[PDB]
Amino acid sequence: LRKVLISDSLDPCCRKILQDGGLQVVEKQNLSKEELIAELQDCEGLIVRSATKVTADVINAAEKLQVVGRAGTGVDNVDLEAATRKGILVMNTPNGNSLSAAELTCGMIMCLARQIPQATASMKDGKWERKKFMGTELNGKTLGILGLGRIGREVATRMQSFGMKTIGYDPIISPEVSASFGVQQLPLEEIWPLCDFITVHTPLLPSTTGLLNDNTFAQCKKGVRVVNCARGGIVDEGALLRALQSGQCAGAALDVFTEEPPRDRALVDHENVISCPHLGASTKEAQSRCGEEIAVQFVDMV
Amino acid sequence: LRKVLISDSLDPCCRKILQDGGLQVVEKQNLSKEELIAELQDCEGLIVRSATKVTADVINAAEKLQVVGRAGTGVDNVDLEAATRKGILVMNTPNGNSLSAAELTCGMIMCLARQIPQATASMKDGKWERKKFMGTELNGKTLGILGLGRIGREVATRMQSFGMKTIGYDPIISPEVSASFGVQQLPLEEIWPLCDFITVHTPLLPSTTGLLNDNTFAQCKKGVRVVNCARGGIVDEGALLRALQSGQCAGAALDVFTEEPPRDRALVDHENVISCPHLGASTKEAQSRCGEEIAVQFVDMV
Ligand SMILES: COC(=O)C[C@](O)(CCCC(C)(C)O)C(=O)O[C@@H]1C(OC)=C[C@]23CCCN2CCc2cc4c(cc2[C@H]13)OCO4
Ligand SMILES: COC(=O)C[C@](O)(CCCC(C)(C)O)C(=O)O[C@@H]1C(OC)=C[C@]23CCCN2CCc2cc4c(cc2[C@H]13)OCO4
Repeated sequence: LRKVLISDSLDPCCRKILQDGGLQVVEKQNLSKEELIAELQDCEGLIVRSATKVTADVINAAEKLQVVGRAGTGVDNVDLEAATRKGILVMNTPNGNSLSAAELTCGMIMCLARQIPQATASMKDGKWERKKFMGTELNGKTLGILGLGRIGREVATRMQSFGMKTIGYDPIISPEVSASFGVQQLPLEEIWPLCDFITVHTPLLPSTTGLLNDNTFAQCKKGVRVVNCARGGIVDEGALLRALQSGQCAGAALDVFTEEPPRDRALVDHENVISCPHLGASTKEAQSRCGEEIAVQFVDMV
Repeated sequence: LRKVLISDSLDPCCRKILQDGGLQVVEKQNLSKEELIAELQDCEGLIVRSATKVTADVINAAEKLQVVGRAGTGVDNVDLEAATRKGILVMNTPNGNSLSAAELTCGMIMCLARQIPQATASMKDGKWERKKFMGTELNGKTLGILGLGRIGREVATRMQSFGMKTIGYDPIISPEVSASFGVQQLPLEEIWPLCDFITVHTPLLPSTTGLLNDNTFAQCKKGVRVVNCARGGIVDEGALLRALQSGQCAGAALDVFTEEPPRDRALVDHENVISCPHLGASTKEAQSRCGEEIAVQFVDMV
């Protein structure tokens, strides 16, 4: 039985089910550079959240090893050429967060539709302006969804109920299967001029790094509103800021950013932009089930 | 009757349909309190919504007018007893807002869940507070809709897509027709202990003035989250203000108020409270979509 690290915030259900096979770990990560000489030197695995941006060296500094794995979304903190030193894989939990990012993005569609945070943020500033925050309805406006995996198909089944026409594009996914979850499929060329909203749930990829750039925004007709609760970057943040600045983008909702604590501050400060600190998988719920699924697909191989 | 005024901001959507059914009218709004008796001592009809409410007596000093009309749910601007017994009665717009208030309410449910405005206001203040807004899922949580009808049944079907078990209570509305949009019906007695969220759009009535008070709060779950996008009062603003304090109601979303611009500011400021200045009905989809009906039930009199 080898014993590992809770190298980040994770619901203690995680550790209890992690151990009732024979395998615990220490209750912390409050740290950063020079106290993480402690969790080094031993261990075989690691169980994080991601605030543990494991450096180029601190996966090679625990050379007691074979694999690691984190409860949630991707790994936005591991250089894995600098991760896979010997026999490494990293297990992730791509199914557990599936439902709650869908919840987050539909909430962001509705806010993009109305401007709910802007209106209360200055109501709390003490102002009764029943004239500036006049929104648009969702039913009958046209939504476009790029990529169509778990999350997007859940976003879509949730949002065609509001009366929205759902189109999209996934290269692999048949037009037949998109139709069989009510999202029409297109080549991107026509997906732009047809849309009142655009959300994406695309992974960060070269095909998709900045897959909404100055051209796509030049093809969507005026005032479209982009939501991004996927990976930071899939919307060209400068190009997005430009479309925002003049009329091409009525508003935009952004859960992720190219630089994760974004030190670029032009977008969030913008009037038509609504924000969140990567709350995509942030429910007591979602972290519960990804901690379980990591700590079972971990505690039962080898 | 073939002379009219819209004493309010009006999408000419109304006036155009008004005209060749047989009725000419003038385009002002800006108006004082006691001066549209000049504009309306020589014409007969009137269409208001909010601005410069039709008084109790601007029925007694405008010795012409005989029918009136409001773009919106209910009438929060006409003294209806001082209308009825001089032989004036009111056509209003009960159909236009149902869909855009239903949508707004579902947005406010989502924000209560995942704290989208609360998270954005500190993104805009430049703080990455990724653990204060660890929200809740909708899927599996149990929703309550007090009073059903237009907005209630549309909120119910819209919110069933998220996986919520949605119950409610309307006395008139059939238990058999209760089901026809998937809301079970129970008396409040049992609907309290059952709820993670509760929505309201019930009319203002002594039957319902302060229908959520310190008593109701003593029976539902704890940390329950209520939205009220109906009339100001149906939730006791003082009683709710206290409920927040105890964790008995974790969060709350309010579109309307007992006052108007409330000189009371205790609730609006609460970190776990989200707001908007009566935006329930404010998209010109819906607003002009009311402009159609008011000036057709006018031109379906002549
Ligand atoms: C551009 O090519 C694609 O979009 C196909 C693909 O998006 C990606 C293939 C699956 C993996 C993640 C293994 O690459 C997919 O099938 O789903 C991914 C998938 O596995 C099904 C995981 C992802 C990535 C972020 C969100 N999420 C869950 C499912 C989902 C839903 C989406 C979405 C992406 C995802 C991915 O955009 C449209 O709505
Ligand atoms: C306390 O008992 C009730 O709630 C009954 C009643 O809410 C009002 C009875 C219907 C009338 C207005 C004709 O009395 C109703 O049936 O709906 C009203 C109704 O007719 C269906 C008109 C209303 C009034 C304001 C909003 N709107 C649309 C429908 C609706 C939806 C609701 C709601 C109220 C309304 C009303 O509570 C939460 O979900």
